[PDB]
Amino acid sequence: HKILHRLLQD
Amino acid sequence: HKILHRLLQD
Amino acid sequence: SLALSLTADQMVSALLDAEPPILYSEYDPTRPFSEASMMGLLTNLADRELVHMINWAKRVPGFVDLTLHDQVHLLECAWLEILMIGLVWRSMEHPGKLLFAPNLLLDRNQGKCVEGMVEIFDMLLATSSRFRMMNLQGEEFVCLKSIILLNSGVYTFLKSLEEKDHIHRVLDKITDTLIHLMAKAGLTLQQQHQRLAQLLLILSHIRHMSNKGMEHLYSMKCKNVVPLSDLLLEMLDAHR
Amino acid sequence: NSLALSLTADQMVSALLDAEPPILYSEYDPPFSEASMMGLLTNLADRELVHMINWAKRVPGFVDLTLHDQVHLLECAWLEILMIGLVWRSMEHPGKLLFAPNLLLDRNQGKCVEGMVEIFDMLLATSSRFRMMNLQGEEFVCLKSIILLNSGVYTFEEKDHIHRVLDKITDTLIHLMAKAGLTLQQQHQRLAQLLLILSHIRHMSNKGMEHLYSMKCKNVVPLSDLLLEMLDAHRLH
Ligand SMILES: CC(=C(c1ccc(O)cc1)c1ccc(O)cc1)c1cccc(Nc2ccccc2)c1
Ligand SMILES: CC(=C(c1ccc(O)cc1)c1ccc(O)cc1)c1cccc(Nc2ccccc2)c1
Repeated sequence: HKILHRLLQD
Repeated sequence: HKILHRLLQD
Repeated sequence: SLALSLTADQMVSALLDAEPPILYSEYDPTRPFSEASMMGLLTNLADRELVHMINWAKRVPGFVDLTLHDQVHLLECAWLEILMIGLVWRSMEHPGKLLFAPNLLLDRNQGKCVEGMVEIFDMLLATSSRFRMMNLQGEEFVCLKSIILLNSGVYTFLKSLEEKDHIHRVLDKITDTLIHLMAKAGLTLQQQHQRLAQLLLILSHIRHMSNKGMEHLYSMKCKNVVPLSDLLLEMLDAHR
Repeated sequence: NSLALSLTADQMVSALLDAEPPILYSEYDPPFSEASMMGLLTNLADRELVHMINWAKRVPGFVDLTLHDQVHLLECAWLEILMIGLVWRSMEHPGKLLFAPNLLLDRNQGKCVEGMVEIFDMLLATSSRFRMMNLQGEEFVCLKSIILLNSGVYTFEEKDHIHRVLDKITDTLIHLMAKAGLTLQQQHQRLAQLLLILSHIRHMSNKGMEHLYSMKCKNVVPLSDLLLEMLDAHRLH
């Protein structure tokens, strides 16, 4: 849910 | 001035 | 896991190739400086740097072997340290000045425009002078930056453990790389371990600057006068 | 000109070992409240500080610095030094922090003071790390000396002297590792491992210093004039 989390996924 | 001064000098 | 199978030279090449670009600020030299704009320039710059950093981190050997939650933690802990060592590196050849961006070169007097900034500026400059004196090499710099990424948050992490273990294996790998570089530079064994120590001890000061910097950011945040980006906010909250 | 630079590794080790401060005791009365625990920890630290100065004057090379440079280093590193000492004492007590022989605290007692739990956990992690590394007394005294000389060196020839002495201590650490039978690779890897932990100790000190600021503003826990002066050295900004 966190932005960092999301960006680390992509 | 500073207690630290005295401790160092002694 | 490749990472552990990399030769020293392959580690270095991998790290060099993954280097983020040097970004520009929005600095409009026609615009009169205010504490709100200078801080705005810095935050805007840092915000865009963060996106590159995140993608740089994925290219650091071993990093993507970690669970995602570990990846998140490491970056939450190290982001400012990494921005700072980058800034200090960029500023090596500009004695008395900090090259935040090619179009944003600030000296000490200009840090005064933001209360409490001057101390931070002085600490960053001192670190830059330190690198200059040691004649820090680009190869050594990228090793140091990778070490920060893997090390800063490693002691604030059940049964998991094996995550900690792998991280330390990679860290040791990077140590092997630094020594390999120094040996090739012609340094004696005594010199090698002295320089290794000198380099890693600087990491203590970088941690210190990050901590203090975070303290000011966390405060001016509540002051609301200067807006942080959504990414920086979540990064900042992670330290509280 | 100094003196510390002429020492051999063995002489450096013996000098540091001999300079070691004593293990102090806490008050002999027992269920802590927030005021009680902070009182004990503060009184203890205050007493330890006096001995730290004695120890500092006996760290080779430290006496060669001007009074002001000595003051700067101690003001910068005093909490790091207390913490690495605390961590070292706790090594043999997994899950516990040995503040004093009569003051051994587990993680749970950290919850007494608000925000102490996080600090406790970090300290315990460091102690566990040292234990798993099998840190030796001879290595510990080198690390502690390094903190004293390193932490404030960039907040300042004198810097050269300090950096020359730090090199001397590095030489000493490597010597100890080579003596324990470590290969050259193991020596470098171990040196790095120990030095990286110094980064965490700095982090704990800063986090710790932050709370001490606020606890001072709370004005519920008395702080000795000495600690206040040591504290105020950081309390800007
Ligand atoms: C150097 C630096 C920053 C910085 C460092 C390296 C960069 O490449 C890009 C940016 C920074 C980072 C994020 C921000 O939102 C703003 C600046 C920094 C970091 C924290 C604090 C301070 N000083 C300060 C002093 C008083 C009040 C607020 C901040 C500076
Ligand atoms: C461990 C530790 C302290 C400590 C560490 C090692 C010692 O041998 C002796 C003493 C300490 C030092 C000075 C004091 O006046 C009180 C305690 C410490 C330092 C700073 C902060 C904290 N935690 C904390 C959390 C919330 C509010 C106030 C403090 C602990």
